[PDB]
Amino acid sequence: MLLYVLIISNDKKLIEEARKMAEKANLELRTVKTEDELKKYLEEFRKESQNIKVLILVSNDEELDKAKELAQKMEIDVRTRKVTSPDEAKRWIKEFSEEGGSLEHHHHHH
Repeated sequence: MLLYVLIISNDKKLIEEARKMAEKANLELRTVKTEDELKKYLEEFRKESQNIKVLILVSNDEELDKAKELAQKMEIDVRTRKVTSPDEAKRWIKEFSEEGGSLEHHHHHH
């Protein structure tokens, strides 16, 4: 199973602490810069949509809604969460990683 993380924030350190968790878990994290970027990664995720799960961390409620709107229309499974503090995002990446995509989480690191 493929596991991707999309981060939307203006704080460069929040991006680092988010990456730190992803790197420890060996998850594929992408930095979202615009509505086009968010869309762009989703259009790419349409490739391996067979076995993919995406986690999205947004700074604002607008970013939250816009992300899920693009995903719904293109039938992509994304987990939209809102965070202003790095520790919050660190939790979401933690829980999203520990499950290993599915209950039968087998040894996998990308």
